[PDB]
Amino acid sequence: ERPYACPVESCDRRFSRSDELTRHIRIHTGQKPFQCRICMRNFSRSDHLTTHIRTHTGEKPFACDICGRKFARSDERKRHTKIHLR
DNA sequence: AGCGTGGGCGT
DNA sequence: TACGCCCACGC
Ligand SMILES: [K+]
Ligand SMILES: [Zn+2]
Ligand SMILES: [Zn+2]
Ligand SMILES: [Zn+2]
Repeated sequence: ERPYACPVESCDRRFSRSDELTRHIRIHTGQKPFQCRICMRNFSRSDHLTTHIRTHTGEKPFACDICGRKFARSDERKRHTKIHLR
């Protein structure tokens, strides 16, 4: 089911999509292709660079349906919304 | 809370 | 392959 395997001796993880294996390899090579223009920190993934930049800009696109409180990431809002339960 | 970052996936 | 979502986990 998951043909693409990690060729690293220490690792044993396997994947179903080659591009996921290609991504995974960066853990071992330590490559971080995506750099924040603001603080020069490097990141392994472009999507994580995007949410990181919001720490600098204060951009918060995700608002709680119940109280309107805003968050930088969707999963932050998700974690928050549940507090309005009983 | 604030956020790094891998997992799985659709496109 | 890249891009960028949700999703989850970790501190
Ligand atoms: K291996
Ligand atoms: Zn590996
Ligand atoms: Zn930065
Ligand atoms: Zn709320």
